[PDB]
Amino acid sequence: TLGNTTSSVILTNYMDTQYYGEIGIGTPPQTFKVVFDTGSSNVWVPSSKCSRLYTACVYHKLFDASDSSSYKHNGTELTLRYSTGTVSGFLSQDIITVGGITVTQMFGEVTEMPALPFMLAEFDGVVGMGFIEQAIGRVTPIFDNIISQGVLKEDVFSFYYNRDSSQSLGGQIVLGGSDPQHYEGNFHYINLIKTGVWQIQMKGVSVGTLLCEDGCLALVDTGASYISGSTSSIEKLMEALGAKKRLFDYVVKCNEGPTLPDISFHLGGKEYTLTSADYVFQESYSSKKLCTLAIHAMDIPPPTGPTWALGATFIRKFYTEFDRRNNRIGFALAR
Ligand SMILES: CCN(C(=O)c1cnc(C)nc1NCc1ccco1)[C@H]1CCCNC1
Repeated sequence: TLGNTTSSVILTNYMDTQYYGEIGIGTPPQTFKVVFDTGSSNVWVPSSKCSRLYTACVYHKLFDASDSSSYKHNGTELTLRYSTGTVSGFLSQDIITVGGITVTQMFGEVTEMPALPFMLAEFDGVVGMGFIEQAIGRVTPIFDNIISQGVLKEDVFSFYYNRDSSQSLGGQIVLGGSDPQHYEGNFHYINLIKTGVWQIQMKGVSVGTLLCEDGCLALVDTGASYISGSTSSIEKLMEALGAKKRLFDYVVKCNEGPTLPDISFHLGGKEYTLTSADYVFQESYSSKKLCTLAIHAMDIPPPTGPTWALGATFIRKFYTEFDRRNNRIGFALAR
């Protein structure tokens, strides 16, 4: 059942690595900064019941069910195991406002929130934009609840991530459509390869085709900062670029950054090409300095992986439509 409404959420861009917007939970609304994440399916925010021995709970906005007159208890425990870290807590229900749309939503109140990585997060929590099939606890995701109301024009949502981390718009999510202000040319669509995941077939990864030669998978993950591949995939990619492996990233001498070759991802009969300016944090041009690349190793376990993940590095260049009605992802050139 489709309506006549389009809505948007304005996003903040923290340092090209974290894109997040505001949601309101409870009555009166308690405001949270949240990543809208196509790589997961659950909503969660940190809880007032989080021990303050978790220093991440000292430095973030905490949802207090005891301040909301529309809260409904559930209390079922949940653990969310991401590739970057784990959160745990319990289920609650309350009214959530996102882009002036109001829904009754089941979400996680997080009581265990490790310092790494969450002391490095500008955002407080996550809004899972994935499918109910990957929701821990089988909890109906927020976009499915919004769709139930019959207000949105289309069963789609779209992401714009800007390149500029103060006057500028950091990014934008359109619920119920896409914004022509932020893309140009036509959309090119790739249909989903697997039930309940924003994942597509990829036909090759080229440097200057030396990877994914007989096919592989790409998770399109709005909640991830970087492009990732498996450890073995990224090892071969990075040897070809001449980059040095550190603990949590790969780097190149800053003077070498501009000389680095294009990296192309073959998706649905189009080649999607990033130049070095799209994947190098070009912080200086000195030979004495090291500059980090926005491509990291991430071994994602079954059944989602092994897989590449196309995060904000990719989405900055390519405006992305997530089409629930037709089970496809559309890309167009961002502006
Ligand atoms: C939100 C948890 N995620 C992060 O990768 C992540 C971890 N830690 C920090 C500090 N930031 C993260 N995301 C920054 C960001 C926001 C939007 C674009 O990138 C992932 C978990 C797996 C599903 N996909 C999302």
